[PDB]
Amino acid sequence: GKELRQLQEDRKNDKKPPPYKHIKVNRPIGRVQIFTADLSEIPRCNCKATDENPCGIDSECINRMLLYECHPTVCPAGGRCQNQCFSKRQYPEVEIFRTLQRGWGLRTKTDIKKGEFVNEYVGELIDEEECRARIRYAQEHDITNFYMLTLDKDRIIDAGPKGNYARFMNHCCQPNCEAQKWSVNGDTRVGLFALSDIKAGTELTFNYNLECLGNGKTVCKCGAPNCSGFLG
Ligand SMILES: C[S@@+](CC[C@H](N)C(=O)[O-])C[C@H]1O[C@@H](n2cnc3c(N)ncnc32)[C@H](O)[C@@H]1O
Ligand SMILES: [Zn+2]
Ligand SMILES: [Zn+2]
Ligand SMILES: [Zn+2]
Repeated sequence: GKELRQLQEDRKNDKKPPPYKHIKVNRPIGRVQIFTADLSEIPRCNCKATDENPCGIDSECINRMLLYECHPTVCPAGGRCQNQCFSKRQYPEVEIFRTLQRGWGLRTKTDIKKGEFVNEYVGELIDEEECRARIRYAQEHDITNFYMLTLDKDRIIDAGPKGNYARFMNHCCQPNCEAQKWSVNGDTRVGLFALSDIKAGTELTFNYNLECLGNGKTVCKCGAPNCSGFLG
């Protein structure tokens, strides 16, 4: 391939990735609503303050089991609650690096335990009409990098213009992280969680599950033995 010879030159030249606005929390756009519930619609888990790790990765916690974050004024474990990861934004340390075939990627600077919260997939929250427009734009300009992930009907996260490090995590068919929809303070959020123990220096990947909007035709370069050929 003469395509490859090109990408070898490229990997040496581009020193920084294209710029984006680094945000902490989803930012709705146009008509897009964000929902809330009364505290009464937030479940109280089975954990106790006296437990060893109340609401932790390895506890019996029904909230964590059913992908509900605890509310700190509702959880019986109180401030000892280890199930407030989205709200608190404590992420493992990570850094951007340049791959050969998959643009910029993300690698951890620390060890990560199986089940650990790694990041939230954060961006602009846009509708289908704004999503179609941005994908049309990118097609007309030979752009193949998409950052769009559906939260629910007519609410799409675009980590492209605005987002956090999660936007640099490539698809793999043999991934070490997984995307999950959690209920947080009465609305949905997308979290990334380690499938296994990950060593410092390793790239962080997830199965896009064909949810990366615009990548429907894209050939997978993950290089795994069981590669599907596609971003799913
Ligand atoms: C959320 S971005 C990930 C970061 C991106 N690599 C960058 O340089 O900003 C997703 C895009 O990365 C590329 N990509 C990610 N995983 C890939 C894979 N396994 N094979 C091919 N391209 C991939 C595609 O262009 C896709 O639209
Ligand atoms: Zn609990
Ligand atoms: Zn709790
Ligand atoms: Zn693959």
